[PDB]
Amino acid sequence: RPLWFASKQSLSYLDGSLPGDFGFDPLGLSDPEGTGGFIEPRWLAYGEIINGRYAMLGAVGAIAPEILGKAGLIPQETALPWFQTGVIPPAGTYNYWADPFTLFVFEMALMGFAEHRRLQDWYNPGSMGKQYFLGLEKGFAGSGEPAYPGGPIFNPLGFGKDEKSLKELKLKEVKNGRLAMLAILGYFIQGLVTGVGPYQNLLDHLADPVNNNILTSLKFH
Amino acid sequence: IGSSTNLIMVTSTTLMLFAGRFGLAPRDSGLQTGDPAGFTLADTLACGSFGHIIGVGVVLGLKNIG
Amino acid sequence: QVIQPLNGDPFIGGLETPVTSSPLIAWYLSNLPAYRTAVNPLLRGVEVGLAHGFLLVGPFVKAGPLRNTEYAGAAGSLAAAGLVVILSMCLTMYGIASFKEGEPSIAPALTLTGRKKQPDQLQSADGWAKFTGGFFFGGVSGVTWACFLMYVLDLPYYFK
Amino acid sequence: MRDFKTYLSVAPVLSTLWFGSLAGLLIEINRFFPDALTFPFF
Amino acid sequence: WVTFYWHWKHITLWQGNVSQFNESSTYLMGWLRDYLWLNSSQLINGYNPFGMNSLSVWAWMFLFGHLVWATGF
Amino acid sequence: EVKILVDRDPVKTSFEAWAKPGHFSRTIAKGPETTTWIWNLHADAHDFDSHTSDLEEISRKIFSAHFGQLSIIFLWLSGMYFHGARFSNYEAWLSDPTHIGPSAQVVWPIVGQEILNGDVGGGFRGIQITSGFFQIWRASGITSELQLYCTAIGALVFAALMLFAGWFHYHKAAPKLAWFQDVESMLNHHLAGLLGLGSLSWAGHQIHVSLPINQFLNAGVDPKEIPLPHELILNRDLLAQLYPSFAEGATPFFTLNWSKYADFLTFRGGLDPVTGGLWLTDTAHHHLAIAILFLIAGHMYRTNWGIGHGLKDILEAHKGPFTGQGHKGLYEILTTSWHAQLALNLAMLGSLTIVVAHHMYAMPPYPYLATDYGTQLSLFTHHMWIGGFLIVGAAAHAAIFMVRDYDPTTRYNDLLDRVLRHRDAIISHLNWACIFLGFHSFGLYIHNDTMSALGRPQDMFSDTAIQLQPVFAQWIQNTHALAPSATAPGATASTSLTWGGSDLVAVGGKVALLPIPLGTADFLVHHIHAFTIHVTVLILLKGVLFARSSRLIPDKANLGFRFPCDGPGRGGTCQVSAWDHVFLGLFWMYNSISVVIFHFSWKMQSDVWGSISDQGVVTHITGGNFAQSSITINGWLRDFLWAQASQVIQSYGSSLSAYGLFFLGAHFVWAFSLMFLFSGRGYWQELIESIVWAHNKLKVAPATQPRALSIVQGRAVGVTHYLLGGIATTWAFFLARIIAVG
Ligand code: CLA
Ligand code: CLA
Ligand code: CLA
Ligand code: CLA
Ligand code: CLA
Ligand SMILES: CC1=C(/C=C/C(C)=C/C=C/C(C)=C/C=C/C=C(C)/C=C/C=C(C)/C=C/C2=C(C)CCCC2(C)C)C(C)(C)CCC1
Ligand code: SF4
Repeated sequence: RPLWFASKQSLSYLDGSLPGDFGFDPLGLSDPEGTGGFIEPRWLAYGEIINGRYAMLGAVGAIAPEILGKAGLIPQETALPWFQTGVIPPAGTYNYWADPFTLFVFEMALMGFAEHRRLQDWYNPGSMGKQYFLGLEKGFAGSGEPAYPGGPIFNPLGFGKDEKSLKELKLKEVKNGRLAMLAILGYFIQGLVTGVGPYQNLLDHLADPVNNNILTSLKFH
Repeated sequence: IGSSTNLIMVTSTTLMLFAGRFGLAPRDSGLQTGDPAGFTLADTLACGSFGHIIGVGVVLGLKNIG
Repeated sequence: QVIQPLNGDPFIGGLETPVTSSPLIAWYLSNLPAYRTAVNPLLRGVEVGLAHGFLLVGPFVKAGPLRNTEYAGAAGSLAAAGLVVILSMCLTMYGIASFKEGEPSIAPALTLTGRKKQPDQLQSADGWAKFTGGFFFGGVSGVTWACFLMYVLDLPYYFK
Repeated sequence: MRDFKTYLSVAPVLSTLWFGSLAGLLIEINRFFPDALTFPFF
Repeated sequence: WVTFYWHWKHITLWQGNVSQFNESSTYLMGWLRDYLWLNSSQLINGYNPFGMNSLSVWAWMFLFGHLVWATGF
Repeated sequence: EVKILVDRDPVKTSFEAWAKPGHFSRTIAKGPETTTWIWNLHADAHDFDSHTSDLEEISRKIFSAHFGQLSIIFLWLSGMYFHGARFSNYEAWLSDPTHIGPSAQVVWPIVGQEILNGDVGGGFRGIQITSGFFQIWRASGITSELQLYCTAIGALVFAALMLFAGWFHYHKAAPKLAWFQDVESMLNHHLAGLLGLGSLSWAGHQIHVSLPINQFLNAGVDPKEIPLPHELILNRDLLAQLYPSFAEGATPFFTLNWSKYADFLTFRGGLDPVTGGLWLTDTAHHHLAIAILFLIAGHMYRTNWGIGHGLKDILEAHKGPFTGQGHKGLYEILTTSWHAQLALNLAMLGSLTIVVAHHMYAMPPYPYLATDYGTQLSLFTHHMWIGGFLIVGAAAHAAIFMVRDYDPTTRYNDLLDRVLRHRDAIISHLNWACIFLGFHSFGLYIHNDTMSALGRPQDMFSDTAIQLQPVFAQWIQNTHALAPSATAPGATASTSLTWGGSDLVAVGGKVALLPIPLGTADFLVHHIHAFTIHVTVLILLKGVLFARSSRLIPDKANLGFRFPCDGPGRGGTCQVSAWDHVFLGLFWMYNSISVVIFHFSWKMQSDVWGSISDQGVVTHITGGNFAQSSITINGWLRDFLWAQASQVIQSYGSSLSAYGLFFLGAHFVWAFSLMFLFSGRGYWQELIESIVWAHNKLKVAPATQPRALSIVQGRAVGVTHYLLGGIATTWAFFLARIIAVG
């Protein structure tokens, strides 16, 4: 098994069972001794998976409108950098069909449902197949593993029926997730330093490599 | 760049890393790496940070002196 | 190990320190008149009185109520002599309070090494009486000598 | 709930509630009937 | 208390200023200010950096009494 | 090995322990048999070392109590920010700081108390505050009440977070003992992450927000027309107009061309002539350098990676011939005793508070702080009192360590043993030093009083008489006055205006700071200070050293840390405990701090504070009478107490009448303390017997049998009321005097 910056303490609990395990834990945050709160190794892996999935959504969602505007696919007024779409009102605001606080309330309610349900699956496995919820609860029974519930709603195409295929797909998911959250951190830092958007940063790097670097950007903007 | 500051900082960092690697300069351990002397990432960061501190001080002193 | 127990004894209320048992400090203390056991207490009293009466004149002359007048040299010096007349008096009372006529000296008869030593005659009625008389004589002599040096012979001085 | 009501029945909490109610009553009386030196109702 | 009352009433009567006692003895700040603070000016000014007068002995005994009152504490 | 060791759900959250008083210990949970139990219930409430013998539960209770204290502090800060947002004249004070008195509290119109709403200025009626929050907010760049409201809401949220964390880290996820004993990681995080990162973030705030807003304010721009602090972040050119180096970005930092940042990072020194405070660029550079020093000072101690230092090895490496084994064994003492850590931290924090008060009076760091005489006096006096209390508590808990946590069978230290072996020499030498200092410091005052009373002013210890000049302090002042010339050529001006020179800063016709002269009076007062400090040290150190045993009571440690006596035997063994030594040292700390604050008040009123005429002359508040009057006790009684009490005894009928009422009430409480201090329990118990008979005659006697207060509790009540009265007296007197005339 390949190991990247593995430690003697880290190898005492990282035995390769979890997907994407390379022994990397210099700080020992997943140590199973004195474990409580949110520092549980299962909770840490679950949070890594959820953060990776959300960042795989976000790293494409924060760069797709800019690419579509450059390609002239759908109108350029909706083609803005990710900080110019009302996320940061000083950076830019777009006039949607609703006030940003009203949209925040709508999002908060919908995700409160869709995420407190997930939290109660984590607390009590299989508890969302019991109570009546619009008749959809039959698809919310889960599989005993909170990060990978499966079922006809979350796994409709039936991908990875085989165990080796499931393990390979889990490894692919965690690796692409880690890359995506690295990309999201890069988006944030490039917005803080340059402030022109990540796709514009890529275009400036492609047009000239020497004049547009991390080194020739410390002047900020 | 290649200026005096670049040369001083590169020399200080390289000298501190060499002193921490080969020289005597460096119950709670566990980090492992591939180099044979056990010069882990923590030792690399420590030597680089100390060399950076020394080089920054030397540069800012020589700038005032001339 | 610099701080030792007092003469190798850890159960005596004291300690041996470089301020206590240095050879130079022990020599200096042993050569003081108060610790000269084999000498007549009259001579040691004379020396002690001379030193103390000599050193007492300065504060009285320089800080007295008449320090800025012509009578600074005499009256303050007289005050110093008066203090000696007080001090010896106190000593005399001590000599009557502590020591009796019929008792011998109460001074220790041993040394640090534990060898037999003749006790000091100072801790006795006759010895302390002789010491007090010598102290009075030395005190008045020292006050007179200080007055003679500063104001009668007119030796040059900084006078503080 | 019984334990919380027992805690509310302990000496400092009950004294605080009673004296706060009394102080509020006296303050409101002094607002509505201020500067009272005599009893003039009779 | 008895001698404070006597001295203040008589020292306001002798000055022909009994209104000061009649208006200031009903509250303790009047006792502190118009009796203790007001009547002690010449007492504490018995000796100053500018000289001294015949009340210097009373100032010295005043401070002596304060000191020996505080020493028993 | 340094991991997060936490056990889940150790204590059940329930109100069952709320319903039972005194649940923490056994002798108290049995129920009250007498009234004394009630007092005991408020005496052992926070003594976690007596409730249980396990260090883990004690440490968890300590951690959650610290969280609750932080929540209370955040609640108090939210209250101050709210009362500065509403019920305040901060916006009015911003326009005219030199003529409008700060105010953040208004009283309600009931029972005639609305007279306390004084005309502070700015179209506002309310209580004038002296906490100096307005100066902090101006130094922070706050120019609106909405910002104060937002800060209050954030502090309320932070208080709720602290309370939730305190509940969570005891009832849900409690740290283990080894988590608390990881002192190396704690020191690293508190030096690099708490102090270093906090200083770096505050330097960033000062550079990006406080500097441009304060530049606009000092330029005469109206506060409502000043650009918002976020506008100077989004627009770098707006900040670049004031400081052109911002046009270069962070490249001068990364290329080590730090001298390009010499427009907002200056080593100027002195005070700002416009505001009378320290330059904010100086504070920004100071906090930046402090952050760098703390961040490189936080990577010292060893952790999971082999680099770093071991505290145990560092301590064990220092041992000399005089001290024998040296500092070996101190690590195990300090890592297994909370009382030793409390003693050390209390002493250090009290000394830090004292030096904070001195350095704030000497260098006002906020705009329009020096010219606010009430704020300066209140801050100095308050932090003096806080420092004295913490220093007393240091010895108070060192005694608890010696009684309870000290044992030589295990956790034996050679240094502590050698200290305890020669304790008689230490106490006797300090006794002689106290006697010598008392004589040659207070007998000089007595001598001056007698010479002045006898009509012999030429025989006193005055400037126009026998002179005791502080040559060393004057030489230090002269050296620090010429520091920019030779020793510190990079500083434009001196570190303060209180050394010397022709410099003088005056804002709005009031003197901010002056070169403070030092003479015979300062000499006498400073040696009085040394005498009082040495006596307090003597009392506290004697209690700490003899808390275990002495020649009188060889088994005093078995009697406990806090016991009344050992009977009338051996001639009387009253107040032999170390608690009584703390109780005695409280009075002496009170005396020392009272003399210190009296010295500060009179010296700054006579030689520093005052008014500047248009011609150029300076007239002080008391006319510079400290040099000739403060050398005698009669001068302190007349020209300081009697003369300056006229502003607090004549405050009736005005807005300062609350200070007169507090003056009288504090005198009353101070007198009331003498009843507990001078009496004894037996007489009060015998009187309570007759009162109990009177109640029993009418069938109204209680089941809880009334008992007189215990001996230790009587002493505690006496000293508490004594300190409260004697401190509130000075509080009211200082506040009324410095608000009416300053
Ligand atoms: C979202 C957070 C996150 C979390 C919870 C995990 C969780 C896990 N990782 Mg994964 N990982 C991540 C991100 C994360 N990872 C990223 C970005 C990478 C690529 C660099 C990897 C690559 C990786 C490897 C190679 C390995 C793991 C492994 C582990 C396991 C042990 C280590 C640990 O306890 O992590 C707990 C971590 C945290 C709580 C995250 C926060 C830590 C601080 C707060 C980060 C601050 C950094 C941020 C950039 C600065 C803020 C700036 C911002 C404001 C702009 C655990 C299952 C081991 C394994 O066995 O896999 C199963 C292993 O060998 N991870
Ligand atoms: C770098 C991070 C860090 C920080 C900032 C702190 C800071 C603090 N710790 Mg220390 N501590 C740390 C690491 C850290 N600690 C570690 C690793 C250990 C274990 C070895 C300890 C062990 C420890 C103990 C045992 C105690 C403290 C206490 C405290 C507080 C005392 C200082 C004070 O109140 O000033 C005022 C400071 C602030 C209000 C500024 C803002 C700091 C924010 C509010 C704190 C968030 C920091 C936290 C460590 C990270 C969040 C965790 C996450 C799960 C939410 C302070 C909040 C004492 C206390 O007061 O506890 C309640 C205490 O009893 N610490
Ligand atoms: C004589 C030299 C000496 C001196 C002058 C000091 C002085 C100081 N130390 Mg101590 N210390 C010493 C020796 C010394 N120490 C040794 C040898 C050790 C190793 C055992 C320690 C361990 C130590 C730690 C681990 C910490 C200090 C801290 C501090 C400062 C306390 C801050 C405060 O006032 O509260 C103001 C508020 C806070 C910031 C402190 C919060 C409360 C702390 C976290 C609790 C102390 C807990 C401690 C680990 C006890 C655990 C008992 C365990 C064995 C069960 C104080 C200035 C603290 C510091 O670094 O502050 C920056 C701190 O975190 N000290
Ligand atoms: C910095 C924080 C600090 C901490 C955490 C502790 C911790 C503790 N102290 Mg130490 N102590 C400190 C500072 C501190 N002390 C200081 C500064 C002093 C000097 C005064 C002392 C002096 C001291 C003594 C003398 C004793 C302790 C003891 C104790 C323990 C129990 C406390 C108790 O039960 O009281 C619970 C709470 C109370 C009794 C509250 C009393 C009310 C106070 C005195 C009034 C304050 C007046 C207020 C401002 C006026 C408002 C008016 C009113 C109407 C509201 C506990 C270990 C005790 C001990 O360990 O016993 C064996 C003990 O004997 N401490
Ligand atoms: C206000 C008056 C007062 C006075 C004068 C004293 C005096 C003294 N206290 Mg006490 N004390 C007091 C109130 C007072 N206390 C109170 C209220 C408390 C309650 C907390 C205490 C509790 C207390 C403690 C707990 C301690 C003392 C100690 C001391 C002694 C140290 C000072 C010293 O020796 O300097 C020299 C003497 C003095 C300044 C006294 C005045 C003498 C003047 C200068 C000269 C008199 C002239 C000369 C003798 C001529 C005599 C004339 C002839 C006819 C006889 C000293 C005897 C400390 C001590 O024992 O240390 C040695 C000590 O630890 N005191
Ligand atoms: C691979 C390998 C190798 C090589 C290696 C190398 C060469 C490396 C390098 C490395 C490096 C290259 C490192 C570095 C590091 C660094 C660091 C870590 C730094 C830090 C910094 C700091 C810490 C800073 C600080 C500061 C600031 C921030 C400001 C203020 C001042 C000061 C200075 C303090 C060899 C061939 C041998 C062999 C094989 C293996
Ligand atoms: S008077 Fe009180 S404190 Fe003194 S010995 Fe008797 S019982 Fe103990």
